[PDB]
Amino acid sequence: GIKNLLIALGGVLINLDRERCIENFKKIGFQNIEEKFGIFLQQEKGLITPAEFRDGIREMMGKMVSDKQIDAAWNSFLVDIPTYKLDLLLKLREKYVVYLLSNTNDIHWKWVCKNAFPYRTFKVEDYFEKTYLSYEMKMAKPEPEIFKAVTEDAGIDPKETFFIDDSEINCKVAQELGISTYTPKAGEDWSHLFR
Ligand SMILES: [Mg+2]
Repeated sequence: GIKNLLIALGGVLINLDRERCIENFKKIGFQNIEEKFGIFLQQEKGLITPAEFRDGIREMMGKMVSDKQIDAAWNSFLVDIPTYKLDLLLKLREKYVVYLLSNTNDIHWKWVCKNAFPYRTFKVEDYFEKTYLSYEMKMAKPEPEIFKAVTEDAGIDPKETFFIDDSEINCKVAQELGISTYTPKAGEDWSHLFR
C-alpha cells in the first residue's frame, strides 16, 4: 500500500544531452571537457559555491569567461520535461504524496525552475510536497544517509514509499531501506506504472 512517491530528476523527468553540453563547452574554449568529467562532485554535494564552481571551471580552463557563458554551456545538458510528465505529476498528487529526490546543483536547479517546471499556472512548488536536493542536503545518492535522511524529514514510512530513478545502484540502496523502486530506461514513459 504505497502512499508516497520519490522521483529522480534526470531522464525520469528531464531529458539530458551530454553531447550538446560537451560541444557547448568546447565552443567556449574547454578543450578536454570530456576527460574532465572534482568540482562537479563537490558542487553536487553543495560543498562549494556556484561562484567557486565557475572559478574552478575557469581555473582548469585556462581562460577567463563570463559566468553567463559558463552557466549557458553547463545548462545545455538539460533539455526539457515533456509536458505530459508534468500532467502526470499533478494527476498523481491526487492519490499520493509526491517528493523530488535529486542529485543536482544550484545552477541546474535554477534553470529547471525557471525553464522547465513552469507550465500553465504551475510552478515547481506545485508538483512536489517538497524537493530534496543533494546540494542543499549536503549528501548525495546513492548514500544510504540521503534516503534515511529524506524519510525522517518527510516523516514518511519507507515501507510505503515508491522510488523511481534511472540509476540501478540508487534503486538497490533504497531497496535496502525497505523502499520499492522502478528503474526507467532512457526515454521511457513510466506512466504505465499507474494504469
Ligand atoms: Mg539518472
